[PDB]
Formats: sequence, C-alpha cells, structure tokens
Amino acid sequence: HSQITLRGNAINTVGELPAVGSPAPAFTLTGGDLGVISSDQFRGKSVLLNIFPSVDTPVSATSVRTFDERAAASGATVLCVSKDLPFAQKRFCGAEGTENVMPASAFRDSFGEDYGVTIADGPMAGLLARAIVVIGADGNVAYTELVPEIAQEPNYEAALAALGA
Amino acid sequence: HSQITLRGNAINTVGELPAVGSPAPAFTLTGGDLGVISSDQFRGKSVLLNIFPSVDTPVSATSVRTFDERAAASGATVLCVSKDLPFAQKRFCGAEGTENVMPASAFRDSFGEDYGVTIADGPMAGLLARAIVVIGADGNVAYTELVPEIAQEPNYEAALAALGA
Repeated sequence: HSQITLRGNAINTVGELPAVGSPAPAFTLTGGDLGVISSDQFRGKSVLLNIFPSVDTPVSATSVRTFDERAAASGATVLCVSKDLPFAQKRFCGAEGTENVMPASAFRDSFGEDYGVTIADGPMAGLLARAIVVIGADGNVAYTELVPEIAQEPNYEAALAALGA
Repeated sequence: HSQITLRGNAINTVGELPAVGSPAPAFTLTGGDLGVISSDQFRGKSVLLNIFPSVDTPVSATSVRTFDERAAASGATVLCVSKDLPFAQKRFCGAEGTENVMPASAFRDSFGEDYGVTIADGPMAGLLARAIVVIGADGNVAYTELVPEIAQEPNYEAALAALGA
C-alpha cells in the first residue's frame, strides 16, 4: 500500500498501482449514460487511464481539459476515471466541450481497490488518488505515474510518449 | 446487468449495453453464406445493429421489414442480429425480398454476452433481447436502445437519426 501527500500532509492509498509489464486488471466502469465501459472494449488497443479525485476539483478538471486537447491532436484514447457520479462527468464534459476523452465512473465498481488507488485515509478517503496508467494494445501495463502530491498535475508528456510508443 | 419485460413479466439479460462514446465491443458473426462478418469490416462508416430474438417472431420480423424500407432509401448499413441460424435469416430475407439489410447470426459467436443482451432467464433464455446499437464511423458507440418490453418495436426514428452521422 502506497503514500502520497495532500497539501504536503501524508496520506495512504489502499494498494499499489499495477506493475509495468504485468496484466492490467480487468475493469467494468459506468459510462455517462449509465451504460457499461468494460476493459474488454479496449483490447488490442492502447488506452491511457487518467485517474483523479473529481472533475469538480480544479487540478482534476485541468487534467481532463489538457488530455482532451492533446488527444484531439493525436487520436489517443483517454479514459477519465473517477468516483464522480456519471452525471457529474457528463455535465462537466458537456459544459466544457471536452469531447475526445471518455469519462468513466467507479461509483458502483471495484476499480479503485483493484488499481490500488483508492485513498485509504484523511479528508479524501474513498476517492481515487491522482494517477496515470498506460495499458498497451497487448493488455499489459506500459507505464504508470502516481502523482506524489494531490495538488500537482499529472506528467502529460511522459504518459503520452508511453501511449504513442 | 439489465432488466426488460416479456408480456409484462420481468426478465433479465446477462449484462449491459456499452455506454455511448465508448468503443463498440468487437464481434464476429455468421452471414447467410456461413462466412465471417467482422466488426472491422464496418470501420469508417456508421452501422446500425438491429438486435432481436428471431426473424421467425412477428415484432422482430416487422423491425427487419421497417429497417429495410428505410435503409434502402438512405443507403444506410443495417445489420440484423439474432441467435437465428443463418439459414432462417437468409430464407426470411429471400421470402420477403428484404435485400437492403445484412443478416448476421450469433449462433456460434459471443455477441450476446459481449453486448450484454443475451436473455438470462425464462422461456427466452439464450435469445437476444430487442435492442439497437449504432456504431459510428470511428467505432465508438453512438446510440443505444434497450427496448423495455420484448413485445414492443424499437424506436426506428431515433436509431436512424443517430445513424445519419
């Protein structure tokens, strides 16, 4: 089980991110329209998981906008994964015009425990930590970042080099 | 998993239809000549999946005739998907002169499980529930309908509006 900071104060996740080279855990998430978004849908393609506390937080929202702009440019598949309700993700994407990213919600699924990423303690317990996971066409993890501090933006450049690779 | 009615009576499907905006589950199906239809062959254009119990049931047969009539005018791609053996679909289309739809059998493929439309229980266990999926040119799901009651026809207009790019 891992460790990050929220405003310089130490907090814990419930596990660890999947190891590079190993099989990315299977997932079934909830789409904006309450449909499913299964890992099986991305098999044989690369996908980046942009994992964060909430679209309704500022660094998280910025990451959605930045990945939407950058994906737009390249046809990259980016999944924006959080504990938001589907309705919040959808409302955000619709308010902002952010239409390359696919929002997906972990509100009724095991994603957060499975990816080691649920915050275990402090003010944000139950949300997902800020992390990036690149899953290759192969289904195995190509690259990961656990952002050290929650108020820090993800490393977009390293995540997307991994993804294009 | 999802739930529908058959003549008012609650029935379950094996899973859930994919969220609009997410990658359409890949498939292979069997065409009237016992060849392979693959989801790949449609990439670049919108395709509408008209999914139903059987050509040899009336509402289902009506949906095929109605999509044929409409797709013939616009030249839209409509695939008629069921657990019927290929020979029934082919016979139906030939008896009825419905030459604009493409029939496709899941009788030896995982379509129904993958799209979550296979009925779990009752008299109709193992048949595909009545549903529409429109896959855009990009291969993402553009539109879904799980018809609430099996005895009811699908919403042609809303499906066809999504199919028109």
